[PDB]
Amino acid sequence: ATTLYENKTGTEDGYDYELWKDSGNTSMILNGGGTFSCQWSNINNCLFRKGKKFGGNQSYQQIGNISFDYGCDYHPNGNSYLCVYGWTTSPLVEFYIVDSWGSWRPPGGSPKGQIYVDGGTYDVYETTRVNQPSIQGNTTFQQYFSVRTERRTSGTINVTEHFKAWERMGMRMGNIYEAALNVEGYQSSGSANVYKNNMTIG
Repeated sequence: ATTLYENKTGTEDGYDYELWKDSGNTSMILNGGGTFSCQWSNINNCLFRKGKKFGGNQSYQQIGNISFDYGCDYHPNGNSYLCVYGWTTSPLVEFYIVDSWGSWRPPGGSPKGQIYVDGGTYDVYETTRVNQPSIQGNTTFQQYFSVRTERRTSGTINVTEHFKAWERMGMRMGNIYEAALNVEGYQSSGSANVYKNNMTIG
């Protein structure tokens, strides 16, 4: 219904959305609810997402179950990934549950372990980003990744279950800040239609 071509944040039907790129061509069609369609080309970095911020300072147990029931028509022509994306605070962690990717499988390096969630096996990774932009300014924070061992582009992502598995692997879970269904592109072109994105909370 509404198409965005330039960096913007906002809300639609209760969902926080963002289009961002540092340079290049981007189009994000806001299609209601959690749904959005995007196209990129000639970009360095871009992202497209719809999700929800939680507010306050509450743990995943306090919030209740967080899940995404999603479907994406996913056609990256180069580097890209399709994931649930979000942040915790106390401690500050940028987290990723990646179900598909383009030419490169993120994040690199070697996994801490593997977990089994929503019928799929996920490699688990932890990294540190030093003095990088974040939801709390330029600072140092951890990244948590679950990355599916084989690509898929529709199904349920039970975010809470990844949180619990990460905890069991020793990765500390603080208060949940936001979670969103997210398409990233890097030095590439592509399209991705998130035609279904039902976020459920509790």
